[PDB]
Amino acid sequence: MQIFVKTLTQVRELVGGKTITLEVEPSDTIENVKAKIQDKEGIPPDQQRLIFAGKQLEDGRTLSDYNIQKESTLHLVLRLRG
Repeated sequence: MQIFVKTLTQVRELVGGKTITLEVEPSDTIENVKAKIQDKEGIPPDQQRLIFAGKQLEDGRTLSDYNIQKESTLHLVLRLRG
């Protein structure tokens, strides 16, 4: 099962960038997914937030809990911890 991850349109419109493809499973947690993004892009999961269908995803839940299926697109955004 592959899913797509990209930044917001307005971010891409200004600075560009690519859509990342992740090899995932239905039972993968959101923290699993952020780690795969970390492995790919080096971005710390603590500063990552994922969005599907407008709503924020929480770490303990699985992809199947949010009905994220094959070829779904998630949006990735920054969250600074301070």
